[PDB]
Amino acid sequence: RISAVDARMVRDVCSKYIYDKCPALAAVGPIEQLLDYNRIRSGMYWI
Amino acid sequence: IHFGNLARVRHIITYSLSPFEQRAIPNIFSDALPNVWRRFSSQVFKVAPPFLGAYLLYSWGTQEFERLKRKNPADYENDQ
Repeated sequence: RISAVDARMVRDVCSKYIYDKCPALAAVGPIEQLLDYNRIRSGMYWI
Repeated sequence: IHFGNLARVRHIITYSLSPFEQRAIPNIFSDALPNVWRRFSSQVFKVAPPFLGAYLLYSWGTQEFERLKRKNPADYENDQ
């Protein structure tokens, strides 16, 4: 099953589950610098 | 580097949902419009007054000016 995977396969599978999805985020501590779900959401697309 | 040197904040949790999991303009009636009224109400008496008081002054002076153009018969009741 592992020798079956090729780059092309990885891209299609990650795109399938990662690309343009709205993620869940958990931040704890002195997190002031990390910000805006919006900004983080937009990090879900474009190379 | 303006984010991170702002202020000392402790013990505050915030929860928010991706824009795609929620409505853009929720509770237009139940919540929205009521507040719109609430706010209108709150201010109406601080703002409106001086504006209305100006309107009068406008209307008064505006007409009184016209009145000063019309003639007064009491100037000719003997001009025969």
